[PDB]
Amino acid sequence: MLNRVVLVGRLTKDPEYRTTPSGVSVATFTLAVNRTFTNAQGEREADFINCVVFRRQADNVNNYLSKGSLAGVDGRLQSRNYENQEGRRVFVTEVVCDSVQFLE
Amino acid sequence: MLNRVVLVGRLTKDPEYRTTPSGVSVATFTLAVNRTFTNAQGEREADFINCVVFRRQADNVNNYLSKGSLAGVDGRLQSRNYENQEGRRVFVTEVVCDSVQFLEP
Repeated sequence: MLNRVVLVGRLTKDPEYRTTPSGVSVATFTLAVNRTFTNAQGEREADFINCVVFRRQADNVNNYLSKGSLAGVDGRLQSRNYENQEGRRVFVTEVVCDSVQFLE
Repeated sequence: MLNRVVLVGRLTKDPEYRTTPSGVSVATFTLAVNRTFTNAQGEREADFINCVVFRRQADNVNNYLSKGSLAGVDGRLQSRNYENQEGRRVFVTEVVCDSVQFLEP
């Protein structure tokens, strides 16, 4: 079914490498996406969105992007959950990127 | 900055509609959005996305959608933090819907 997210934001930190539970390698980063609008009174505010990149694109991400870099992503929203090390069930929704555009 | 989400799925439950203490219609629901292709064994998978809608759109969602209804949403991906009753920080990601399209007649 139709599932599309497109964002432009700035990386909060340098990108990382991780593996998924089944051992598949990804790149990860979090985009700070400033709001186009403003909170009642003109105050600047962002959403912080976790992005995941599969296949060789992950290497492009980890080399071209760093903390503060502007990036665009086009992908699908995916949900999952897990139990953290304190035994707490954590729910996430992340953007699984079909492409990443390097804007600087 | 650019932040756009568009989904089509089916509600998992009836929507939760309420009017907040300061008079605002708000409705919540979770959209089950089937994935494109299937796992190793040909089994169907879905993503379960938490959606929120306000004001007139919320009123309409409450009037027309129920458990299992097919709907489309156009909105923005929003993050927030809260502290739960145990003092634990919970990170929340939800879609704030600008418009909801009712796909079943």
